[PDB]
Amino acid sequence: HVQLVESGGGLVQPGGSLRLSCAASGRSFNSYLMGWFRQAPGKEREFVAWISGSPHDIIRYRDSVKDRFTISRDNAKNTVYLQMNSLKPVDTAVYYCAVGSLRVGSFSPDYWGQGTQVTVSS
Amino acid sequence: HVQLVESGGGLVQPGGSLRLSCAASGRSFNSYLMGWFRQAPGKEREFVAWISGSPHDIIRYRDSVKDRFTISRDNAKNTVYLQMNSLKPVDTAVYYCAVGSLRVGSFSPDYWGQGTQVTVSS
Amino acid sequence: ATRFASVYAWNRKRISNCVADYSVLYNSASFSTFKCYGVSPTKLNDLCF
Amino acid sequence: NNKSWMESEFRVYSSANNCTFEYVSQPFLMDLEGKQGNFKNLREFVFKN
Repeated sequence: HVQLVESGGGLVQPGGSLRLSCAASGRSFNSYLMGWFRQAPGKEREFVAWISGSPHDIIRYRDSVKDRFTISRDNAKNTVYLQMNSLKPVDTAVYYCAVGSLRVGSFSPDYWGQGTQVTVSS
Repeated sequence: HVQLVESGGGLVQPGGSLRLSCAASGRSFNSYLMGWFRQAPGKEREFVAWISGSPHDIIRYRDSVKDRFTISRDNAKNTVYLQMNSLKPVDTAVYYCAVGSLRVGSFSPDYWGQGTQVTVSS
Repeated sequence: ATRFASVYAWNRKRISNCVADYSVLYNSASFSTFKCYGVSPTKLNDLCF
Repeated sequence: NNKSWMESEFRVYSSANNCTFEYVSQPFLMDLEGKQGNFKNLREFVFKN
């Protein structure tokens, strides 16, 4: 079986940085894409960012968060990293770590974790 | 010294869900009833729900929180888990966890924690 | 290919169970365009897909 | 139809879809002969997954 475990949640100020990391175990994910999704309470879970485990790592971000919530990963440890930078109150949400495969050139999540609450408030 | 510690609070916009947890330590709670109470700012504290740790789980809820709030407990960890579903702004309040006895068939709190804030707003 | 389909009807061929080697044509510079977007034109081949 | 014994009714599967790969590997031949007498060949196979 495959499990995803999050860590690093909490609350950060607007403009203060943070980092959320989710480790993936069970199998290998070198043919997968390590990614994150966020769900602002009361809304629909929105994409955040995903990164591939390849020699030419491909990275996608979410419009509202592009270039702010940097994403990276590890192939040996099979973990996904999300470095959140210079946040605003609008960034409050529950962040989930997604493990998926590249189907038709679109990140297709296959396995999901339990999530973690990352809040931004003044 | 019996101590209760809460966790799982935060901000959740209407329509979301949350999981509040409280851990009890100090003595065995097999013959204790474990429940939750909430108190909104500017309003008196109100009973939310309680559940029994006996092999037959006796469970109760307040009239307003029927079919929307769920309460459960684990005697192995002496922990109580409370599920918020279909939260509305009226649910904004500080939630506390209570350990009590069954006196005259009524849940009588004996030990209280510190409480956690659960805010419901966009 | 002796025949090429139109752009609206692009012909697709699936490649599986083989070894992909194209350095013979890459170094000849016989193509007017060799655009590799977000990937090295040669190092992409040094991996199992 | 053409001549001699032949196989003409391939009734194994109605349709093949979502193909992943195919081989045309060389013989287990064998042929379409219908001789009689004792069973003159013994073939043993072990399939593991």
